[PDB]
Amino acid sequence: LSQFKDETNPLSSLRHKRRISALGPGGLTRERAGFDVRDVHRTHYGRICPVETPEGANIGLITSLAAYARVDELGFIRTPYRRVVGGVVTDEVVYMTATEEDRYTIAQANTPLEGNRIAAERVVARRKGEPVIVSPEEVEFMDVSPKQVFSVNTNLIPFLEHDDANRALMGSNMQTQAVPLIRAQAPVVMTGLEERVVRDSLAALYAEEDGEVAKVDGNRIVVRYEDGRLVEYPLRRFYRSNQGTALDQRPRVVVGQRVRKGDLLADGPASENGFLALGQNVLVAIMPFDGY
Amino acid sequence: EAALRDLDEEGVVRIGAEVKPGDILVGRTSFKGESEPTPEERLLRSIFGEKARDVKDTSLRVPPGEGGIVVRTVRLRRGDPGVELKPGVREVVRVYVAQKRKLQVGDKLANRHGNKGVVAKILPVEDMPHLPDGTPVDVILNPLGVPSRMNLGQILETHLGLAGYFLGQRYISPIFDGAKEPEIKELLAQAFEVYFGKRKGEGFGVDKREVEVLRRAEKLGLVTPGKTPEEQLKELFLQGKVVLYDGRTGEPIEGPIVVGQMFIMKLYHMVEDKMHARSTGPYSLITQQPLGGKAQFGGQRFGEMEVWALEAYGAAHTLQEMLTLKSDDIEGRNAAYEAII
Amino acid sequence: YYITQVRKEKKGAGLEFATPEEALAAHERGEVALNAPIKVAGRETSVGRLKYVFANPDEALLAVAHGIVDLQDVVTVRYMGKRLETSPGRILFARIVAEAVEDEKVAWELIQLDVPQEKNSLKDLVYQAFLRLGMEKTARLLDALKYYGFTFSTTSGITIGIDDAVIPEEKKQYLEEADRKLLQIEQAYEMGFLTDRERYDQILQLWTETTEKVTQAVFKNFEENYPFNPLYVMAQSGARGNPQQIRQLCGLRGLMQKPSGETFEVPVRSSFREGLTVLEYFISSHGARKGGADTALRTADSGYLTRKLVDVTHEIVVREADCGTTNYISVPLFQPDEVTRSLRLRKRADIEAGLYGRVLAREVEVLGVRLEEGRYLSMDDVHLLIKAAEAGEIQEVPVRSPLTCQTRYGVCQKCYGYDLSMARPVSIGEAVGIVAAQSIGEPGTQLTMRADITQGLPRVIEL
Amino acid sequence: DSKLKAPVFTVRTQGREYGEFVLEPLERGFGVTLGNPLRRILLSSIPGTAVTSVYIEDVLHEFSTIPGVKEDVVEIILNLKELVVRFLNPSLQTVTLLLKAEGPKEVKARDFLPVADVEIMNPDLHIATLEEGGRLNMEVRVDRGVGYVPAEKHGIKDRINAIPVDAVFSPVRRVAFQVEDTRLGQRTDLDKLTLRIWTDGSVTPLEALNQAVEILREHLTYFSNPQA
Amino acid sequence: SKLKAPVFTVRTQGREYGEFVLEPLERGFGVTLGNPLRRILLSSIPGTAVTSVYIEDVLHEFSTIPGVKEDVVEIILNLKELVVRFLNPSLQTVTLLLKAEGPKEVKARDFLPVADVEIMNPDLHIATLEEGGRLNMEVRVDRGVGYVPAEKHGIKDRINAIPVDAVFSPVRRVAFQVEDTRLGQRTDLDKLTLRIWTDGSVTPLEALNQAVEILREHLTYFSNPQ
Amino acid sequence: AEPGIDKLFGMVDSKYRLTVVVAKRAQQLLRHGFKNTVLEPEERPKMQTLEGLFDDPNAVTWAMKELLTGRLVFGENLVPEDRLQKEMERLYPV
Ligand SMILES: [Mg+2]
Ligand SMILES: [Mg+2]
Ligand SMILES: [Mg+2]
Ligand SMILES: [Zn+2]
Repeated sequence: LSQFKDETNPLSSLRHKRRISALGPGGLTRERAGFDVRDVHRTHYGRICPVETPEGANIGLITSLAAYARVDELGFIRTPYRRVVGGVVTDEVVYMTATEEDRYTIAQANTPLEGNRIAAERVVARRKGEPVIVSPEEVEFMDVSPKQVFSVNTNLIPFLEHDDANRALMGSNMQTQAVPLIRAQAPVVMTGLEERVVRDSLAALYAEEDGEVAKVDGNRIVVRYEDGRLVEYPLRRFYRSNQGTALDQRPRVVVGQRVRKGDLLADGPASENGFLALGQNVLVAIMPFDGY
Repeated sequence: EAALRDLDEEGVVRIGAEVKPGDILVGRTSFKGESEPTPEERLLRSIFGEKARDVKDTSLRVPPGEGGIVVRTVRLRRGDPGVELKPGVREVVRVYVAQKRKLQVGDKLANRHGNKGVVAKILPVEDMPHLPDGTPVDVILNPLGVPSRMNLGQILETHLGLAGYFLGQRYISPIFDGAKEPEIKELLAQAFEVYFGKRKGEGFGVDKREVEVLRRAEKLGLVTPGKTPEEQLKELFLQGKVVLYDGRTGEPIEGPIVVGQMFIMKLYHMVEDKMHARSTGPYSLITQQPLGGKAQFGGQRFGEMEVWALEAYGAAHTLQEMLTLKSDDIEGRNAAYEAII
Repeated sequence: YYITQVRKEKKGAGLEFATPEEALAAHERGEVALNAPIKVAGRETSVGRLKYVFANPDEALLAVAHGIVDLQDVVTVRYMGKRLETSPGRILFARIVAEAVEDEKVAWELIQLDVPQEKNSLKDLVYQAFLRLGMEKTARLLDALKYYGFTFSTTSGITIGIDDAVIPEEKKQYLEEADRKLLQIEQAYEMGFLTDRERYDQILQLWTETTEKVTQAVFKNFEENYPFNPLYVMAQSGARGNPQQIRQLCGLRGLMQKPSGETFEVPVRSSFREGLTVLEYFISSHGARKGGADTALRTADSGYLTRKLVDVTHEIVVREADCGTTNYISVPLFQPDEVTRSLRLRKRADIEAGLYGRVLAREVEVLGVRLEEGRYLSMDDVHLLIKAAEAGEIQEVPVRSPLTCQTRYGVCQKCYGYDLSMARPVSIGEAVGIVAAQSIGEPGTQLTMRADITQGLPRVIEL
Repeated sequence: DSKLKAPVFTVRTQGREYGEFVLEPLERGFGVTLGNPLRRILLSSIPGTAVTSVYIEDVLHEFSTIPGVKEDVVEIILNLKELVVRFLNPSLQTVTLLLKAEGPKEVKARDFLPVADVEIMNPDLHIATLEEGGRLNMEVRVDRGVGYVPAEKHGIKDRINAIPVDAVFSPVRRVAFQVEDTRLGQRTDLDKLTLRIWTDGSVTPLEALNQAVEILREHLTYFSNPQA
Repeated sequence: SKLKAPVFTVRTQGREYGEFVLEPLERGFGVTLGNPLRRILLSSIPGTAVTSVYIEDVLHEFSTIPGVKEDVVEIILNLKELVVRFLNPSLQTVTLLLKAEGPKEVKARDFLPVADVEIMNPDLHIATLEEGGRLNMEVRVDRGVGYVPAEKHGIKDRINAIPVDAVFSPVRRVAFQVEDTRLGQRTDLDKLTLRIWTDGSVTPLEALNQAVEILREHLTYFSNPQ
Repeated sequence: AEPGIDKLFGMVDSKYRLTVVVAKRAQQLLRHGFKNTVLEPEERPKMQTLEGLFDDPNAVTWAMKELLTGRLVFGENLVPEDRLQKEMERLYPV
């Protein structure tokens, strides 16, 4: 379970820390594992991503945690839900385990609402994992968002609902293998998680509080905070990762610029103004060309 | 002196020097030890009057297929604070070499929807298909990869990319709750008014080649008959298709082509890290067979299923060569090399 | 395929005239299209057949360069002394084969002019050229086909757009019909007319029939309205795709299975063009994981089977010309039909797999043709035997087989028969044992790497 | 008659970077016959100038940073590839530009020292940002040539610590041509050709068109001597 | 380091076929030269063709004549393969006369001779007659370029005349090929091969020379602005 | 495809016999420096070099072209093995 760190790009290291393995001491064996342990259970909904897995001898044995899921003190994965009382959806959010979830009727997040009240007369819901059609008065809980069903890598694929599951497995896995580029740019069409991935990877540099930038350089940045202390941030330049890719930080501010709390100071690898940038945007024609 | 040009006085390569395969990174001598010079080498050294030395070359050189620019050198010595060297080790030297890699034939590209492939052809700008305004495309993708894989997300991404190319804007569409075709088609209507409205102001009408393509478009049921050429061109635009010219001939493609903007990533697997070859090299201790692996300069494995293929062909002499002359027949492999030279 | 397919117009499509000049007058008035099927006096023709008459292929292709006609338009051409009614594209295809083989008379007999060139027709062309010309001329023909196929696919204009996945109008009506019948079933169950299992089985049957209706509606819509649709053309020509995958793109996804093997009562009613819901996507993921696990956990069994076959047949070699035996086997041409309790003729492919390239043990007299003993059976001979069986003249064929061969440590040339990779008698010294093991093992491993997990490979391993 | 009269040539220009050229009337099919070869020649075979090597004081290679400078050497070289230099002397083949700046300032292409028969077409191009206490002393070499030559091919180094730079010599930026449906008398199938050329300003569109026509003319003389 | 001037070789066999090779060339110049020449060769080379035919007792093109195997359609098709060369540059249009009695096999040599008119293929088969068969035919030959359908020109010299498609172009077919070649350390060079088919009125080498001159003349139009 | 491969396969009863005949003939040509060839001076295979057109060094190519002419005799138990080599050396010193 102690593994050489994967840091081809900032997203590669974020995924490696969220992986769940059934192997190791006290676990299963790759050769003696049956079909039951490698299958998608109905209780994986909102807790384990159903698509992100390696095809081959490790299929169904190494998985990923869902985006909104969290592990409790006893070690059980929980997912959030919205309380529904009297046909109106509230802002109270409850985290619950799989055994507690089986006692309620939980509606889908795409249920039409007029403000906070359910408008549709027929509601699609789940009862112990099975899809049913119920009236609004029988609904007790609601999904927070469609994003809680999938992991971070799968949440970065736009128009996912139009893609086959087998091909979507390749799309999310291959984003780990993208290399940083000297002119990397953010995609034209995004899903909305690009900013948070960069922020939570600790690869870029942000302002601790409001202040003014005093010194800007390719090696250091000095910021004068409002309370008066001087903080100097050394920048990592031309550093070699475990995979051999070069990791560098480029400053994004000028001398005298005023910055608020949380403002970007320097871009990390594979980032563009705080947005994840794993490639280029190019003009594409879909047509055969002379057998090439 | 040519081989020692880039080394400093301490025997290490200077920072900023360009290194190629066979170049020396750091020089090192070893004591040769005791041995009986062959009788032939005895006469050879006596004729030239050259007294032998007690040391030999054991320096570190660039492996084949590598090289670049020296950027850093690290030196650790015994007794330094925090340096815990193994017993018997005096010092250790580390050298860092950096290279800038451009795209080439054999590199792997992919998008977020699972479409992947290698680069097989790089074309000059005048050979690529271009828009009527003269703008060439960058990447050409085969439509045969879509129907069997059932990944239609790349098609919708291309359509939204085309509208944003002319409107100069980006979009955020959350999964399962985002942009739909009625919303995409209304953005394409605004993009057409700047893609085609600009042409009218400059004083240009409809191309002769565009008229020919529109004539076939209604035969395929793509446009409504009886409309003006401008209206029919707008109908094709709302489907994500434009008239495309061939750079080699100047004639249009006989059918409208889907053109748009897509996000493509460059993958870690590169051909420059995978190509390897070997004629002769290191051998194993017990079996006396060639080692394996590019890092060890090893040979390729001829397994059981490969032997079955030669047997089915009836190539008896080809099979016997790989079993003996090229793997572990020591007398045969020494004689084979001397015969060829 | 693109240049060999002809256009079909529907503007006129039925108008009748009296003289060809009358039909041509209406064409210039915009009433009838060039390829619209019309009747002049008694015969059905088109304007293009009468308006454009070409003396030779050079004139027809020259007019295409000047833009008067397209490759897909049907016209009249004079070629090899015949006043054919074909498109310039099909005339162009005939010239490709003639120049590749450098013989106009033989190449004319090798091709099928009046059909578009699909995967099946191109495979027959290659096999016939091998029989008549040899390896050297067949290799040259293969390169010529590759060169022109790549050239024409670039300039034709094949592309994929979101609107190319055409939704049939009948899908909305079919789904509403299913809902009315579904509600009828539930009412009957509530009144005690049927049990739980009976209700569950009826629901599955209703959705199975509805899915097949949608598949027919998808392809019927393409044929009548969009014959040149990129998805339709790819499946019809055999380039890419099958009807099952086309339905998921344009119709509905269909029923899905639980991890336990049971099927969900509610199917996925949306296609990939419309987009799935979160609940539908999760339900469909159970079967995707199951297919991936079967691929990974069953490639070793297929590979293990191949190794067993090699170790049991590795010593079988063609060691002599003839063993001198008089034993043989009889290959049946008819099989019992247990469902109807009668004898019916076998499939043509099954008969070919047991008779092609085999030495006749005894003399056979069929349809006035004498097949002597010791004659290798070509593909034409097999076809003649099938025709004779359809006339009730023969029921079985005596042939020499390795089962009855008397050669020690192998087989003889006369008992083995043909070298299937060369369409000629097998040469002495070939390791036919290794070839047999590789031939059996290859399809099993390839299929499981892409049914075969059912009583397929497990059934074969048991046998 | 069947032999059409000589077409009239019309030129419309916008400064030194854009131009339009019209040739009408033409016989049917000659718009593509003439327009396409000119576009292919214009986009590939027009000589120009480019930066081929740069030397910066106290810098050993391009994978380093300069104290007091916001940008690193890689970003500086990218900015230098957008520099446009015009040679006023046809016999001139190579020139060297010198820059010496001290912070705090934002250096532009106009901070280069003047050289005779050399003109900078984009003086407002941004090169680097200097912080207080920063210095920038560098020498840039500009050559003349054709096509696209990678730095790995020429490998030009004026001294020990010079850094070779990939060269894009083409001054032409974009070429497009239009074919319209014109008529003359009773003939309605005639062609009208319009050529649109975009350049960087060192070479005007009219000059580039003349050079492309001459290149095509000299190639047609190669069909003269049969060597059977 | 500009490229050396290429070598132009010719392989001409007979009077109707020829191959021409030009190498070495800069990258992409094979397409640059090959495409314009093919377009000019197929549409701009001057030639002669039959534009109208008059046949006695024939009302329409789709009828048949008693006493001859070939119908009106087949006779018209045979006329479109006739090759005629005008010796006099001033001469523009001629009319040929044909009168035959059965059961002879009518050939192209049976036409009455005309001053400054030469028949290139006198062995061409026109029609086959039987006992009691008559064939009184008049054809009109014009000058032009390219290919013109009958419905376009609509030329009739008299009542009941049948216009026929005019195949003016002497060139039958053009096909060019571009191959990758090398010269020392340069590996991106081009080699161009040009193949031309002609009806025999003009040599394939003559057609190539005319096509080059036509393109050269058009390049001089970019001379006097406004 | 090899030139004349269809005709070469029709000269032998077994396809593996053709390979043996070609391989042994190629060894004979290399042993005697192509001085024992049955080809005419205008029939010798050639390769294009920068200096000029020279003889083909590939002996397998020579052997295949010699077999198509029909001036070679092949079979089993033709001549004693020792008598063959000694006679060839005396006729073609090398
Ligand atoms: Mg793997
Ligand atoms: Mg007609
Ligand atoms: Mg420039
Ligand atoms: Zn036998």
